[PDB]
Amino acid sequence: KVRASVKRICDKCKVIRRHGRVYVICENPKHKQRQG
Amino acid sequence: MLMPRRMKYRKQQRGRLKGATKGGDYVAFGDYGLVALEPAWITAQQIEAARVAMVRHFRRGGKIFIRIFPDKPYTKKPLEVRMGKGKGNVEGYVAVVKPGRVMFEVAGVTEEQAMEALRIAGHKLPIKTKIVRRDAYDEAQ
Amino acid sequence: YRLKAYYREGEKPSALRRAGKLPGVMYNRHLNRKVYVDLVEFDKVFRQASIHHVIVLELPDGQSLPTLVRQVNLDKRRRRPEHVDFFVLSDEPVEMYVPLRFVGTPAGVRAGGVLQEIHRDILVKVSPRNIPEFIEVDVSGLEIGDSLHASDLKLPPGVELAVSPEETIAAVVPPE
Amino acid sequence: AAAAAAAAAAAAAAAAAAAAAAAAAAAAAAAAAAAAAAAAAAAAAAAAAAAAAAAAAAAAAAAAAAAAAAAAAAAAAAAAAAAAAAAAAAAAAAAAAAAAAAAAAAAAAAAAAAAAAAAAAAAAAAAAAA
RNA sequence: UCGAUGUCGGCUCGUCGCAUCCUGGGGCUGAAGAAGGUCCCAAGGGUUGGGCUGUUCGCCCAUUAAAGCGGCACGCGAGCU
RNA sequence: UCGCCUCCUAAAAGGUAACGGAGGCGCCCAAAGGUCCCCUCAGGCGGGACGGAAAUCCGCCGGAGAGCGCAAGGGUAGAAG
RNA sequence: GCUGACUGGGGCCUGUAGAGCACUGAUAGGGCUAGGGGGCCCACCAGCCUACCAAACCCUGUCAAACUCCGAAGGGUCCCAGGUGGAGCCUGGGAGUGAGGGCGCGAGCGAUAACGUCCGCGUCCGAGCGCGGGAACAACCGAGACCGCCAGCUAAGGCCCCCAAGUCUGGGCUAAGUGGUAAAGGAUGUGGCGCCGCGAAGACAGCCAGUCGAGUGGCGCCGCGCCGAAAAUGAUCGGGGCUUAAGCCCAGCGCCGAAGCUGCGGGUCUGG
Repeated sequence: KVRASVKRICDKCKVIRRHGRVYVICENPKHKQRQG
Repeated sequence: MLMPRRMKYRKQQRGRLKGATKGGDYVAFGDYGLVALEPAWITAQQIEAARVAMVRHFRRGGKIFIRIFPDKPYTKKPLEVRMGKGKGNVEGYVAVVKPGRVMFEVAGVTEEQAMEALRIAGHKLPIKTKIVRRDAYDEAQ
Repeated sequence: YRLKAYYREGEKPSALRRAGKLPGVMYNRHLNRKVYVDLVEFDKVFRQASIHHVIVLELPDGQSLPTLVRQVNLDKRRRRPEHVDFFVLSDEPVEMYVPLRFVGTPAGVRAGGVLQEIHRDILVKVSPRNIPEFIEVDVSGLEIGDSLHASDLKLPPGVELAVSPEETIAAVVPPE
Repeated sequence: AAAAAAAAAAAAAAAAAAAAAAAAAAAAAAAAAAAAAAAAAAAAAAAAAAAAAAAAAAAAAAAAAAAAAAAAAAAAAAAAAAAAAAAAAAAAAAAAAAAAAAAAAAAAAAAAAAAAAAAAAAAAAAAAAA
């Protein structure tokens, strides 16, 4: 979730900048990360 | 842990870090290096930690070459004490490292495993690192 | 293996470097000249030729000198070549290194061990008109115990062993 | 585009000399497909049959390789098929139209058929091969 | 600062910070429900009465939605003790 | 801890501080002094009854790593031994 | 009475920076290998083996204030030149000081902490809290204030308003108010240079692979920005307010600007 190192965790996961912030979204929600 | 077997002198002065590496700057053994990008004292505990991670990664696998060696003693006064009363006690040992020193090296491994292993180690080190290959590092004739 | 060289007069090496050029010199018993080459083109070459194989330098007077490298000095930080030494050959026999062919793989595998190419190449006396491409080794029964050293080689014509010859060349050793 | 060298010698050297081909249409093959027509389909013509659409995609340029002038009618398609540059075939013409009638549902349609200097059209191969 | 800057804690009076103990949002959950865990946003308001020790703090009793942690010269003696 | 000597710190003249690093001195020799004349070390490899891994003997190899009362440094066999 | 600092040329003296491993030690990997441990295995004492401890020797790699085969820049000194300076040398009278401080560089101590502490070379404050810049501010930048001027030229630093002088010119970046002060580390944020994959053997991404008809991927250099970033009275880059800038990088022209320099008058002290 909220960490200073966001990386891709798997190949379904996906890195998305939205509104100033770097997120990540996978298919499975455990993989969801936001940078902070 | 990782220290000399003898020293001529038990404690020694801190000194400084002029640029460059002097030597130990090109590959020489294995097929992939981890190189220094900044000067620092690297402590035996760090060297060891990195080294172990390397192996742990390609578990019991290829070969490893530790190219820096902590000969320098690291003093430190007891806790809570004031100044004076001679130099402090020796706590550990460091290896003086300066940009372009090839600190590690690996052999008998895939580039994938290697790339990765090293990266990992670079994390355990308190300085910035780069990975290397085997270019014009062949000082011959 | 050819490289456009140029003639260096007295332009600060710094500025040449700055401008992607690689300062240098060429010499032999007879000639001595400041030269420069371009970096990326030299590297393209050297990446293969290195000190093992001849390079032909094309000066601005059309002439084409057959040379070997004798030295690549480099800046520790920003690990790049600062300066190249070129030895222009002629006919007198000259010393150099010649690459080896580590055939197959060694039999030391059960104990986790791994090969050590202690010598990828060997020093030899040769004439410029009889330069070999390579030398052929025979690695197969290199176990976790034994190794090989000396004149256990397939020395062709034009060659003279300019080593010990008693000296270790490739040894298989335990894992990390 | 390094790949065109081992190719631009064999759609006017292979696709130019033959004797007896025809057209089928293997299309929507679901889980029943792996690579077994480049691994057992030779049993139709000895050392001959295969599985490819090579020069069956820019076939406006393959209808200029064996000299055939005026090029706009068929040629492309999922042209699966199998004949050969040196192989025999004749007696399957009555068995032919059984794989589009009910053994499948429609998908054994044809387009061309080079009967050694005798190309057959659509119903001109469906009435001919009967 | 020694031709003086009263120097623990208690009381009284507050005010601020958020790294939030309740209360309001929310995402993950090894989230069935209920109840947790964990992180994210959020101080607006709240954050008890006793036994023991000068105590700070702490342990304990009975509660509680909760019984937060800090700064203000270890806030506050020309306000008291 | 307090005087004296050696080394480093001391930034290539000299000098250079700290409760910086690390050692010595408060003696000794009637020959360990003067001069003249001789002689050359430590090791290493052989080889030799008692004989260790150096007792004394022989032969090669050995520019100095021996030795110069004692700390260190400098010096030194073309001798200071 | 020209000998001074400083400078030029010549000649000595030197063991740091750097570098090096020849000595003194430390040290990685490999080979060879005295001993020793230990397996084979026996007392007839030999003998074979060891991905064990381990001298010397060999190959390849390193480290050092109290190591040096080597060694700068500089420094000290004598000679001979320049050098008339609030220089020097000599004899005597009068002192105050003997508590330093910061900054830069070089070391030690310290924790490669401190407006720390101890020396060394330099510099300023001290005594220049007089003047200009830096928002304010002994010692950072500029510059050594005898007095006067409603004159002029510059210094640092400045030219959108406060506030003197450019909303000056030409080319780029940046979209965070970054600028307007933080790290490991993260990211399909941007821009600019590089070099390879491999594309009518027309799948890079999308529905059965045919259609689809092209650009796709992977590294490497460089610039600017994003998150990483939580503390206590009311905030804020000095403030207003700045977005092809009033930010940042690169070019250039002009102006502003001190008690610096000139001009003009005056005073005083020295020498002529």
